[PDB]
Amino acid sequence: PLIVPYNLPLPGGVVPRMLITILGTVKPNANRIALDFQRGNDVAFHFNPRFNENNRRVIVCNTKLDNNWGREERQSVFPFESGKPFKIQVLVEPDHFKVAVNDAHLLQYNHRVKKLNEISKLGISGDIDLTSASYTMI
Amino acid sequence: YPATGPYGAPAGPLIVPYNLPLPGGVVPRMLITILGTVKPNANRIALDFQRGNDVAFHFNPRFNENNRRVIVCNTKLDNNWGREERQSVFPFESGKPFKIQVLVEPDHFKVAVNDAHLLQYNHRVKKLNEISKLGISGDIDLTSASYTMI
Amino acid sequence: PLIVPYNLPLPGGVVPRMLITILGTVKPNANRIALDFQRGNDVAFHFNPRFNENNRRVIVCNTKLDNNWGREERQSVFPFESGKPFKIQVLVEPDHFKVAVNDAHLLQYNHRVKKLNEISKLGISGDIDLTSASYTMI
Amino acid sequence: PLIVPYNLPLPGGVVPRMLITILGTVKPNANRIALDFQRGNDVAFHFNPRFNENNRRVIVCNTKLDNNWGREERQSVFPFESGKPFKIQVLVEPDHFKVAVNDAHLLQYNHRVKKLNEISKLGISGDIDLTSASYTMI
Ligand SMILES: OC[C@H]1O[C@@H](O[C@H]2[C@H](O)[C@@H](O)[C@H](O)O[C@@H]2CO)[C@H](O)[C@@H](O)[C@H]1O
Ligand SMILES: OC[C@H]1O[C@@H](O[C@H]2[C@H](O)[C@@H](O)[C@H](O)O[C@@H]2CO)[C@H](O)[C@@H](O)[C@H]1O
Ligand SMILES: OC[C@H]1O[C@@H](O[C@H]2[C@H](O)[C@@H](O)[C@H](O)O[C@@H]2CO)[C@H](O)[C@@H](O)[C@H]1O
Ligand SMILES: OC[C@H]1O[C@@H](O[C@H]2[C@H](O)[C@@H](O)[C@H](O)O[C@@H]2CO)[C@H](O)[C@@H](O)[C@H]1O
Repeated sequence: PLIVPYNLPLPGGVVPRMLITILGTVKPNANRIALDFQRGNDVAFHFNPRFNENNRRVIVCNTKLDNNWGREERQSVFPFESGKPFKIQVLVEPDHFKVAVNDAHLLQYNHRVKKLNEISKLGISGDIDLTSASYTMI
Repeated sequence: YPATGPYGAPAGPLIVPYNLPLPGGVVPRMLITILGTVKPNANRIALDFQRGNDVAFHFNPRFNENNRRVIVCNTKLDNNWGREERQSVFPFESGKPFKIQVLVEPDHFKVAVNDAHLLQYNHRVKKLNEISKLGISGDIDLTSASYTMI
Repeated sequence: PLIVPYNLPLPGGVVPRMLITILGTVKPNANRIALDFQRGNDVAFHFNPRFNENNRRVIVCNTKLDNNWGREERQSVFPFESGKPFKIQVLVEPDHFKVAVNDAHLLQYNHRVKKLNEISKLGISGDIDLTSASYTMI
Repeated sequence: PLIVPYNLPLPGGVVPRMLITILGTVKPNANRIALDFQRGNDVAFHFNPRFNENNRRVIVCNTKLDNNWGREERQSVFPFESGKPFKIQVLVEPDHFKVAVNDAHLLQYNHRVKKLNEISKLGISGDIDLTSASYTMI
């Protein structure tokens, strides 16, 4: 399959109506998953499901500017399950990313990095086996 | 030691940690003067210029960060510290008087220590008028703390 | 009166069966409150109700060793209301602190700083007017 | 060549007298390089040269425990150049990791993670073209 950590090129950027689809299986005893949309020295959009933060599951979203993480956005909705298949979809709008897991709307993160066109890679890491990493331009 | 009376809210003594009120906030050509003595065995000193829930300008002499002396400047937007600015020139010395001056300019804060210029810090918080207070903490005995326009 | 931020001295430390009681009033439009149990250059126990993190109220607890915050322990129970009087009680046990607000038990925080006898100072700050800070030894 | 980010498996963990060698070339217009010795959910040893942090080059070393970085150790000795090859070496000792660049000793980093045998993985990342990554005992 695809090896983790995995890089999905997005040369010529993210653009509105774009749909990133990530399919795979969560490992057993999973601790974490991360999607990292990168722009140059920054991480425009960090989607980080955490399977155990003091015995809560939480999704944390944020932006890294060079070495500094910004304001954390925390969500408790968490459809992943150890040892189970998943589908993560990221829809790009003008003002925000929208994220769905297992065909159901989960969250939105407003853009902090504005130059969408410069977002050139998606890092996919953590305790997953990856089956596919692809995107749709509608 | 708290001074009550008819001239305003109860006032804290000149003992660390201390808030120096800045009514009107800050404006260019403002000059803050701070006099005191560094305690023996100082670990740290800090100046914290505050606006609402942010620290617009944090000036933080550290006397041992892994056996180096370093001044760290930064900004805190409510719970988040941003890009650190580190400098190595460190005039302070344990058990020694000092004078810190902060001149406000439109582009930046200039900081001078013992009559000689030390560093510049560009404004990340732009609404200078909103900067309400100045925190002064750490391992210093404090002697005076005041502002005047120039 | 008591001026905020206030230092309550605990010379000779914190000791099992000790119960700290802080009375006061939350200011209008409060943003934050903080209790900081200090030890030399460390904060052995920071208890930090925040009135707005991304439109949630959360109590954040942690320990600061010199310049580093450790693992956050987050709790969403939050009895404080803007403009209303409060009571914070902190009971010291051999293995943890217990915290209760307005007579309702809130949480436990396990000691990370083990030398309880060196915890000299309790800092009380944020958007409050303070009426009394005292403790009982039982 | 090999593709960044990359995990060098360290089967049977690290153990004194292990010598890890990494060859590559710094990219033009570098910003960062990172070595991440991993144990479960932690980074035992992060070695992070930075080509421009407020117009200063610096190497930051640290340990990550779940989501928390501890105390930073900053060194200003920096032997890397944009476009230039390099040979990074890491010698494991009982008390610390010793690091050499282009066969000249650079720094030490005391162990914070003590169970060396659980350090299962070394992560290589940043603005480089990784040629090889291998180890051997000495
Ligand atoms: O300590 C290794 C770690 O540092 C993080 O950046 C730090 C930075 O060095 C410090 O100056 C700043 O104030 O705090 C940052 C957040 O911990 C990097 O983000 C991380 O990638 C590591 O390199
Ligand atoms: O953990 C106590 C500590 O939190 C700091 O803010 C954190 C914040 O909770 C976290 O979500 C963010 O990503 O990291 C921040 C920097 O550590 C507060 O700034 C500090 O005052 C304490 O309250
Ligand atoms: O940036 C000023 C701010 O620094 C915090 O400490 C930093 C420290 O300088 C850095 O090396 C480490 O990697 O991250 C720490 C936590 O953000 C202090 O805790 C805080 O008091 C301020 O001084
Ligand atoms: O926010 C994304 C960023 O979080 C870092 O972890 C935070 C942690 O969530 C917070 O509770 C604590 O106070 O500060 C940590 C350091 O910023 C992760 O380490 C990083 O990997 C990202 O996931």
